Amino acid sequence: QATLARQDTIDEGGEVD
Amino acid sequence: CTRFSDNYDIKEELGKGAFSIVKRCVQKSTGFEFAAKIINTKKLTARDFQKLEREARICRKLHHPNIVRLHDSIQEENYHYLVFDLVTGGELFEDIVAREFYSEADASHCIQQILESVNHCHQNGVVHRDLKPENLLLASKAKGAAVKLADFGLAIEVQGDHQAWFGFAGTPGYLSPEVLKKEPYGKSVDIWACGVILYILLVGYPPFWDEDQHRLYSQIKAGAYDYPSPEWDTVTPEAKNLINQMLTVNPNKRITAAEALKHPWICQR
Ligand SMILES: Nc1ncnc2c1ncn2[C@@H]1O[C@H](COP(=O)(O)OP(N)(=O)O)[C@@H](O)[C@H]1O
Ligand SMILES: [Mg+2]
Repeated sequence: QATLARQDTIDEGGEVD
Repeated sequence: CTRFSDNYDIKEELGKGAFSIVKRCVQKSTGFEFAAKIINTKKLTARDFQKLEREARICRKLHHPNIVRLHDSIQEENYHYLVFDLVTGGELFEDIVAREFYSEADASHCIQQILESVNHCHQNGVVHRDLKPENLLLASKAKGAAVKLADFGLAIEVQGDHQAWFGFAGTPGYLSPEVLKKEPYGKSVDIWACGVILYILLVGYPPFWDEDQHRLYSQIKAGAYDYPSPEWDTVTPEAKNLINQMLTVNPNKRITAAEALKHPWICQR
């Protein structure tokens, strides 16, 4: 079942102007 | 330069991010304590450098009791230091797991503080993009403790309600639908993450969860969550109503920070 756990941050970028 | 090593004595371990080691430190001239977010710069591209200065710039713009204050930003030949006001109550994450969940009163009070902090960001033209319990720190350490919004490593500037494609960044379980759909987004993403947080506060597990990450994202995009008995039996309908407005898949229909701080469950006290 669902368990509250630490999740790492991600930044795959791809920002479009 | 050598400004940090000369003016600060590094101490103990406090926490870690994906690229950060945070340690307690003492300003030598005053004996005042701080938190030193240390970052190896030898490893970083020019983009990561610009993200680092961006974080510093945004933190400075923000002055609020429930937002971590930046005391100094120092560069050395191989490392960069962001000296913040120390907050010694640990991550909100640690407290939730220790207590399993919060009563509706503790949850309401806690989420109110979170909302006041993110509302501040939004009114100051900032979207955090990374609301989650491990980026929310507790002031007092135990009970009634003030919550402080931290980690602006992904925060960016937006003005008003206009939404654009600011890239694919955040934390899986907390990501909003519009980001995962690669649609233009804005401030409303923070409220989604708050809805996720509030849900976690009330029963101690996330509303969107799966072993397969692809499926998790499917779930998030479809706004596929529920309130399983018996956990949510004793929880008030109005509490659930607040969450539903926050976890509204369409951001233009999504409740704002401002009009969430009005909500009865938060304000009917
Ligand atoms: N001001 C602070 N006081 C005490 N501990 C702190 C702190 N700021 C950050 N920390 C701890 O260090 C961890 C990482 O800090 P963070 O600002 O999120 O770095 P990041 N962007 O790499 O994720 C936090 O999760 C927290 O546990
Ligand atoms: Mg963090």
